[PDB]
Amino acid sequence: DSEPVLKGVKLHYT
Amino acid sequence: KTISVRVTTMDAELEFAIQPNTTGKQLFDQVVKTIGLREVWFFGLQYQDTKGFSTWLKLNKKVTAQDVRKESPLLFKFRAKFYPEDVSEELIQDITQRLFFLQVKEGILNDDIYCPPETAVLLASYAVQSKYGDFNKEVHKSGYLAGDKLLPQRVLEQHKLNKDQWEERIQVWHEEHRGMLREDAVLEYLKIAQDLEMYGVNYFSIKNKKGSELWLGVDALGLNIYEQNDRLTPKIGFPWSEIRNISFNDKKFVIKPIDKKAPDFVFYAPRLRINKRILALCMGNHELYMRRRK
Repeated sequence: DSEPVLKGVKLHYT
Repeated sequence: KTISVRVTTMDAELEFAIQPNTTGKQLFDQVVKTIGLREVWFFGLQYQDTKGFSTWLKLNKKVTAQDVRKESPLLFKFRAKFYPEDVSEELIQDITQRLFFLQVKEGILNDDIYCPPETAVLLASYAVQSKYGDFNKEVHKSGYLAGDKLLPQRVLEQHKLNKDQWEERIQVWHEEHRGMLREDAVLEYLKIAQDLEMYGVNYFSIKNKKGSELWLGVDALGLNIYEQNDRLTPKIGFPWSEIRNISFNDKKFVIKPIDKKAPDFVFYAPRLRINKRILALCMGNHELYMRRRK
């Protein structure tokens, strides 16, 4: 029910 | 309430909104589902205490119920908490391998994990192969490593070698690795790193029953006691098989050897919560150790 909600993401490839 | 939280892996940053009743398990599960990690038993969520200690979130408790330092956003580091006994046999997913590689390489390059110069040059060459692929001369010309952080500062400081000399030493090995796939360079790195004395050891400042300063190490194989100025060579070694029992109460910790004749080893931590964290790591490592032998 109260699962965290994703709001932003940064992916570092290299 | 809706609380802002950031979880940083070695190569991703995740911003979440949680609620006061959100559990560490629910945050952990969302992290591992987002990045595709299945070998979750090695990992945990690290944070800074209200008094500035690095500890691990309890997944069976509320996030706000633990004494995470009161800031917005809340800052967590998704990191390996337990290390395998053999990276080759135990790190099967490529993402697991890469997260261990990055975390270990970070600790080597920041001098947290001691590494002698010859090993550091060799480790750097596998990291180079992992980043650049095969050394190609149409692609990699002199100075191609000038922007890479490749060696620990302690190695640089000893040694009178200039940057170009270090980069040529690393380049020699880089040429030797021609044909090696990038995931194999990562695993080759970890095979060398896992032999280092400080690899995978959780150190805690502790004191003798006389008050003398020492270090405790907790790792996958048991506990070690170190002199104050030598974290490489254990003074006393307590593998699980040689421990009759371990106990803590408040700040006092007692290791009883499997041999009554052998004396108890008594030490003191600075705070009760340090002893709880030592024991949390003993129980987790002992548990994974037994699981590997089923």
